[PDB]
Amino acid sequence: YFKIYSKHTPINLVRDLPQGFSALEPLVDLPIGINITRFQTLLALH
Amino acid sequence: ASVYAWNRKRISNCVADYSVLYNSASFSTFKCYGVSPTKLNDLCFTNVYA
Repeated sequence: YFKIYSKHTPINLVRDLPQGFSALEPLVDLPIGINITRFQTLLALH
Repeated sequence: ASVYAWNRKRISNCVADYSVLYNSASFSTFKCYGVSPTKLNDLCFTNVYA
């Protein structure tokens, strides 16, 4: 079951992940049962 | 399904008369483990596969 979580915030550190506490709420759980071992992130353009 | 491939999918949100699965006569070719069929309509399930 594909479980998805998130958090969103403004930041100062342009390079990298900041120090200090954060924890993510669940966006969704999906019934989908997929054999997952690889992935890629995506952009879009006109 | 083939015995090395199965039909495993998530039944969710639903209701049924689960007692049909043992009380309907031609189903009388069965078993249960832990749980018992007469209790199933009062037992709150969660999600189901087969």
